[PDB]
Amino acid sequence: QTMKGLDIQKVAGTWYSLAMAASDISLLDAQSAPLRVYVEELKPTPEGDLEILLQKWENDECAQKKIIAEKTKIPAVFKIDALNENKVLVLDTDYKKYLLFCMENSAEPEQSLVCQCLVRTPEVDDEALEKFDKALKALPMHIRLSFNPTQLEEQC
Amino acid sequence: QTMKGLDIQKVAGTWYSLAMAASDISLLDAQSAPLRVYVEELKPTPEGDLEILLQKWENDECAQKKIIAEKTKIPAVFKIDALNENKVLVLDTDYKKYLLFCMENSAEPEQSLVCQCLVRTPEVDDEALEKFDKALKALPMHIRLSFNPTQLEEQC
Repeated sequence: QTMKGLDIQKVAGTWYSLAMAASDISLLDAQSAPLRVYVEELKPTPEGDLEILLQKWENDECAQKKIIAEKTKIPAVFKIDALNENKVLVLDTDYKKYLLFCMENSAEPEQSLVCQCLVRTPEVDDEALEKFDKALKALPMHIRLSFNPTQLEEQC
Repeated sequence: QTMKGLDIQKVAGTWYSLAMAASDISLLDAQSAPLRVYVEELKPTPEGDLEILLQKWENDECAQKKIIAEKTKIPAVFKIDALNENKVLVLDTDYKKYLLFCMENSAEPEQSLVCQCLVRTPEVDDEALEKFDKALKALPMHIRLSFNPTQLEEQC
């Protein structure tokens, strides 16, 4: 389920990955796991598209990636081809504080679901974790992470 | 908060580790991490004490250990010296379905607290994890895991 009345142009800017859930532990287990990306910045495009830069631990460095997400019939759902994903769902956001999105493979959504809570500042906002919490309620997550500001300044 | 009116003689038997939480992500992350033990059988003693056997993955094996839990002035609290812990608090239990317990080192509860949901049967039991969740609210856990029945039957 996605997000009504979402101007993606208003999410733009630097962001922080506060919480992560995933339907398969193996997706998040170990910092070498896929779908363990760490969002950096949101930069949508005049034509409505959305470009995400983030970090991953691949080799023994914290590599940085850049996914481009083309807009669709649905404002809140985007197409990608990274991390073996092809859907990007924005669940909810007030633009100023937090952003809630998921990633999933349409081929098998259930076993590919990864969801993060994004934050504008690298400080805890429990207000968000709650709305992240209710959002994950119906969602079959078996692994859950969430990071501290000290953690928030660290690379990967 | 612990468990009042606790007949430790009634918790004895086989159990399954359904969900795993820990105050420190490093405690649970990766299949090698400490405090990623999987409780096997619970056998209290005539003297009131409680003897617990479980598995942990150390080398390329599913290792088996045996933690012994001394009773204390508190009926619900037992003392151990394993997994880098020194305390075992049993939070809640019906004896027949679920048991909720935690581990923590008094030296640093914050950085050692790990809490498990235990089940008599190798099946997911939504009834129990709900009571697990309410416990975890007041608990500062930064990592959450939970397994499927398949996983529950597997060795490690």
